[PDB]
Amino acid sequence: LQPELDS
Amino acid sequence: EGVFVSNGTHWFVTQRNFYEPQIITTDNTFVSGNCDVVIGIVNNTVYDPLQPELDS
Amino acid sequence: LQIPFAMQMAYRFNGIGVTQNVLYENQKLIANQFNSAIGKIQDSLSSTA
Ligand SMILES: *[C@@H]1O[C@H](CO)[C@@H](O[C@@H]2O[C@H](CO)[C@@H](O)[C@H](O)[C@H]2NC(C)=O)[C@H](O)[C@H]1NC(C)=O
Ligand SMILES: *[C@@H]1O[C@H](CO)[C@@H](O[C@@H]2O[C@H](CO)[C@@H](O)[C@H](O)[C@H]2NC(C)=O)[C@H](O)[C@H]1NC(C)=O
Ligand SMILES: *[C@@H]1O[C@H](CO)[C@@H](O)[C@H](O)[C@H]1NC(C)=O
Repeated sequence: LQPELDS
Repeated sequence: EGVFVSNGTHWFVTQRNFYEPQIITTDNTFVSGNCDVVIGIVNNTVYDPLQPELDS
Repeated sequence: LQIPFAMQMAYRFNGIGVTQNVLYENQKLIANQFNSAIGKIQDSLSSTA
């Protein structure tokens, strides 16, 4: 989930 | 995992054969139906890991 | 260890690979099938030695 944390 | 239990103040999930309570979450529980159908159902929170992190 | 009987059957359903909510959503119907099948055994045994 960490690489998705742009938002 | 196993079984819902309460110590009289808090609800936990635990494994069936060795008492080891954990908090109730979207990850150790799954949904079916709605609250009207089940016999002997009770009310509690179920914690979500995701939202409080994705808020920041 | 004491355990409520509608919980014991939910674990026995889980043991045959049927998801335990399949019991709770149908508990009264399941109990009526069990009670009816018990009834048929009295009749069956009463019919012939
Ligand atoms: C039921 O279990 C919970 C968690 O172990 C207990 O809640 C804690 O209670 C102590 C005081 O006794 C507090 O200092 C903690 O902050 C509480 N933790 C939480 C997460 O609320 C509760 O006391 C237990 N109840 C009984 C009757 O044993
Ligand atoms: C669980 O929580 C719900 C509300 O989230 C409770 O439902 C209400 O209960 C009262 C009294 O039975 C009814 O008048 C309301 O119409 C109910 N509202 C809804 C939306 O159904 C429920 O009683 C709680 N159950 C327990 C065992 O605490
Ligand atoms: C358990 O029995 C009590 C009466 O002793 C009754 O009030 C209660 O509703 C029953 N609960 C369940 C889940 O069967």
